[PDB]
Amino acid sequence: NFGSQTPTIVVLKEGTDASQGKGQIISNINACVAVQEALKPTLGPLGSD
Amino acid sequence: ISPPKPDTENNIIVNDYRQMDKILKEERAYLLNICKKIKKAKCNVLLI
Amino acid sequence: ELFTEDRLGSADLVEEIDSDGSKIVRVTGIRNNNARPTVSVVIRGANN
Amino acid sequence: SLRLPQNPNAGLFKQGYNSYSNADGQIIKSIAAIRELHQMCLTSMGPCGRN
Amino acid sequence: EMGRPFIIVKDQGNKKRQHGLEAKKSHILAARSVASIIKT
Amino acid sequence: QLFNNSRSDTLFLGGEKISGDDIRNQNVLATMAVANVVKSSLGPVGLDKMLVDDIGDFTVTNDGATILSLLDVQHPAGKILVELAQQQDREIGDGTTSVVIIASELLKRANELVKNKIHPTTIITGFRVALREAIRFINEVLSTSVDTLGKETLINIAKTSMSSKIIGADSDFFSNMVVDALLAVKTQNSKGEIKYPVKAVNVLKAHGKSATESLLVPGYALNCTVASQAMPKRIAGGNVKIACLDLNLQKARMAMGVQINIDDPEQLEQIRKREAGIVLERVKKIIDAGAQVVLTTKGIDDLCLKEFVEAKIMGVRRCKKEDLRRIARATGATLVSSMSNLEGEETFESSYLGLCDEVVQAKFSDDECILIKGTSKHSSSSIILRGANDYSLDEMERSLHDSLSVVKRTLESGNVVPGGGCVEAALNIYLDNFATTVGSREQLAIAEFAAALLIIPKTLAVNAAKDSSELVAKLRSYHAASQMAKPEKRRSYRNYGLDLIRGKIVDEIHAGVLEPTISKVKSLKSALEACVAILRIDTMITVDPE
Amino acid sequence: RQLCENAGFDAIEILNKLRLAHSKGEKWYGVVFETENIGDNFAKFVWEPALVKINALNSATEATNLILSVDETITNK
Ligand SMILES: Nc1ncnc2c1ncn2[C@@H]1O[C@H](COP(=O)(O)OP(=O)(O)O)[C@@H](O)[C@H]1O
Ligand SMILES: [Mg+2]
Repeated sequence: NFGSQTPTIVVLKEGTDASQGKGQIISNINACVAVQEALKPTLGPLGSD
Repeated sequence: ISPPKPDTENNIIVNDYRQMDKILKEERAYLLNICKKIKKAKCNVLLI
Repeated sequence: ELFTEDRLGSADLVEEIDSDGSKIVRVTGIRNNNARPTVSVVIRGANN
Repeated sequence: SLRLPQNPNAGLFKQGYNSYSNADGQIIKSIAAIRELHQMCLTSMGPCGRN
Repeated sequence: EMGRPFIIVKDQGNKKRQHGLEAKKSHILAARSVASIIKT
Repeated sequence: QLFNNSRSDTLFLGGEKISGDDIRNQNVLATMAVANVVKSSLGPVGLDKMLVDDIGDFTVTNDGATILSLLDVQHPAGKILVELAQQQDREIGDGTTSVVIIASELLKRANELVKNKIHPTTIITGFRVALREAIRFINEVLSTSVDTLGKETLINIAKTSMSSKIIGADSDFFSNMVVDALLAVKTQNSKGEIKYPVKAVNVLKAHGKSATESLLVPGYALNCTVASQAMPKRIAGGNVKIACLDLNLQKARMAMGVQINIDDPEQLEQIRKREAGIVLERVKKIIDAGAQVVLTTKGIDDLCLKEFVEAKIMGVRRCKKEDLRRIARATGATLVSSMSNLEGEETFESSYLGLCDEVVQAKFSDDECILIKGTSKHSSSSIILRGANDYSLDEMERSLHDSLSVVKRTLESGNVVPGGGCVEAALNIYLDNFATTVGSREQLAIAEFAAALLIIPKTLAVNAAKDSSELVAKLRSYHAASQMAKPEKRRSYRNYGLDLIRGKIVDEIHAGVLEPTISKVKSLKSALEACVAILRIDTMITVDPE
Repeated sequence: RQLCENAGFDAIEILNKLRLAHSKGEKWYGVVFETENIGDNFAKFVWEPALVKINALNSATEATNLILSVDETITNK
């Protein structure tokens, strides 16, 4: 009423990441599999550094 | 296969209304007698 | 004027099939039996 | 016609201040604003709740 | 990626990696670049 | 995945260089990234989607044929699945959503075989021996479609193609519509081979009552407006003659590069008259023939409209080329590109005209359509779809267009098989016993090939928001006993699948869902040929544009 | 699995030999890198304590179960 715009009230702050859907927990698993790939060939005596 | 003309550009004039009847008939006649020779030679498939 | 029957070939079947969208013209057999024949093979595939 | 008068007597308050009355379905929006984070609480109540 | 910013380590775009055979050729040729300085 | 690799270390390429298992992982995520939008659209429990063009325009689509074509992907490994969706729409016309999911999972499940130091040449060989063993098993388990005395081998076929659409609930009404449409537009070719031209029926974008009250036209419906408003709209009486012309009927100039030149100004008006008269001499002989309805591809000038209004002839301009061939084919006329004969004279014969019983122009929500019904020589058909708006009818247009292709194949090939993931679950039990026989490294390739085929019945339960393992375990139990059936019918525990609306395993023959076997054949080969194309790539070389 | 892949040996021939040979290889059955074969580890005098194994499974089971009970991700700013 005090303004012609009447902005819609967002729940969270601007810039907050996305939310529920399909692939949220899968991204966390793929993030762990990504870090797990770096430590993968370092296993055993015949590994690498 | 086209109406009669050389490869270069030409000019056709019409001095009388009766000339158009001969032009429209003779243009298809040049296509007609080609089809007659194709029918005389019994050529069933053409590649252009 | 030089169009005649001696210069034409022959074939048993000339058709154009539509095999699931792919349109192709095919000729079957040549009765001329020249000295050196030719080879033609179509290549089909799922992807280009 | 090209532009509205853009809410006259709006200089009573600052430009940043905004009013939100019960009309225009805004109380429904406040219920919908609760519904955003309330559904986050659905997955988090009980022994099978998710952190 | 799935549209979201897939970042793991801080300063993701700055640092690089190298593996396989190309990582070895960078090592041996780097030694040959220093060996040519010392060989003469 | 982790970080970007070194850019041309002692290689001197203008573009990017990458190698190893990183790009092989990127191809898996690339095929999975484009397959996630296709996951939720599979099966009757799947939901539709909408694609916005950033101009306000949007279109609702369920099938992945045109969705992936609209989604402009820049990664070339994903383009093969984009073209695979377009390829499957051309030949089969159904199952575009399934080949993308099957091809993606075959690459995803084979990704574990890559890091086992199994070569891709050995993996595809194990997949190919599983393929030809699966095709023979499909050729053993299928069935011909004369099948039974009642039809309903065509009423049930439409339900499978009509499922997972907005009008899937109205499939009981539209099932009789599609079977009555394609049986009317049959033809004869190759000395006894019957063909069914898809898209020959006219799908009109009408608005009005509902999809349930869509009236099936017993004949072809032309979608075009009348030239003049003072013409007669309705033409009754039997034996209505149809004239199909294509020559240029409006007043046109002389030959393409000639110049009219005359010295005597007396004949300047006469040459103007005969140019206006020579076009009316063609209209004069059509009136002598007595053609009530005339259709023209090109325009119609006002000099010709006065003769049709006077003689009560229905002249319609702005027809298209592909339509008039079906009008002449249905009404019995022949396509006339020009009026001439082997002789030098110019005339028009009555044999060129068609025949139909009734022609009526109808208007419904700003859509004028000429309803031509009662073709004597050969029957025709058209479907007037009715819905909310044009963008909702585009889904119905694709729903009907896919239904014609499925009903086309079950008549061309009577062999069919049940839906609900029956054959996808049956091949797993057949290939597990075959995987142990071959012995060496191809056991894992044949085994993981079978595990990838189970994704079709699993996705039906995941999208249903129900417990999936119980349905898969029960479907696994019945199919497990099918191989050990112990023949002596009492060969039960076969031809069963999932029932999602109730959540039980029942007989698909009684439920009334079937699919032709040829769709399963071409989908498996095209899915595996796409899998062969992605697995064999080792290193990418992306050259930037100059 | 990965212990033999780094050695350059094929994993299928190894993993098929481990499963079908546990009857006579009751407990001390494992991989041997020297002879390029599989045999008893008690004769090779390779030993390792058990505390690495218990804390590995407990930490790994606690790690996977931590985020498996998570279906959200909130990142302010
Ligand atoms: N009523 C139904 N009950 C069980 N399964 C069904 C039913 N309708 C369709 N399906 C399954 O859905 C799969 C694909 O359906 P399809 O009609 O191709 O979907 P779309 O039209 O989106 O391509 C088929 O393999 C079939 O087994
Ligand atoms: Mg379908």
